[PDB]
Amino acid sequence: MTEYKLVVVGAGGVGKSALTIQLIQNHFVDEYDPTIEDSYRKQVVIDGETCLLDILDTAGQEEYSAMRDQYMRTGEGFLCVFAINNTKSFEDIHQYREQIKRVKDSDDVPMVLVGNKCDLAARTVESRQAQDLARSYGIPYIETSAKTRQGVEDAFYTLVREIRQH
Amino acid sequence: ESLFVRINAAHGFSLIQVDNTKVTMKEILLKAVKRRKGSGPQYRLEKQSEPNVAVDLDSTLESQSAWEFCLVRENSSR
Ligand SMILES: Nc1nc2c(ncn2[C@@H]2O[C@H](COP(=O)(O)OP(=O)(O)NP(=O)(O)O)[C@@H](O)[C@H]2O)c(=O)[nH]1
Ligand SMILES: [Mg+2]
Repeated sequence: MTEYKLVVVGAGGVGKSALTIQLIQNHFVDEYDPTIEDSYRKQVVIDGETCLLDILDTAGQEEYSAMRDQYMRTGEGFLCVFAINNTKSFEDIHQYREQIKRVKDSDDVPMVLVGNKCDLAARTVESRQAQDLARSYGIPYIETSAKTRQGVEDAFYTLVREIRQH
Repeated sequence: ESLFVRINAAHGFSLIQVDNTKVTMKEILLKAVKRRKGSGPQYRLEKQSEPNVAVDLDSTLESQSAWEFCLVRENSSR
């Protein structure tokens, strides 16, 4: 069947792994074990049509930044994740988009801006600011919580819908 | 970058950080299972270049002269 290579990118600690595991395994990872790189494959039904998700969970740690080139070339859609209580992680979004451009010659790739940890009361990134960033990129903005599952399917399934509608 | 080992599993791969090559293969297996499968089915590790043979989990990573392994359910094959 059809396989979609989705890649989860963003600064360290924003919840990329927790988002991935909550999607794949319906389980919240409470521990913070920094990622080098991991992939997870799962069959899912999206809008009544079955497909295989191949999710690449990537490093936020800058010491593994060299790895970006390989996975940005073959990645078919990207979740660009920041945490709503981490303004620096929001500042960092643009770098990922720029690197996706240096290897794809455009940012003409399905992408979703993901504001994670929305279960937390303390927010330092304004919703309107994240909405405006996403608008400046022409991509959706989705608020998620890997802990409650809020928005998690929407974030990943939006990428598949965007690929299907190319 | 740290040293790390590539573990190929049924539904993807995991890169497992290691502090040095004196780590035991048992430690690497435990990390890979906990990340990929969570909390009982049993597993072995195999050298990438030697299918169907379980590595000695009490031996060190250095003794394997390998940096890629397959994680295989004991009732199955790679
Ligand atoms: N409250 C809350 N905590 C979260 C959420 N997502 C992740 N976390 C917590 O934040 C910490 C880091 O999560 P993790 O998924 O490891 O982040 P990461 O982006 O994969 N870090 P790295 O780039 O190093 O791999 C963990 O303790 C996790 O429980 C969320 O939506 N809500
Ligand atoms: Mg991670």
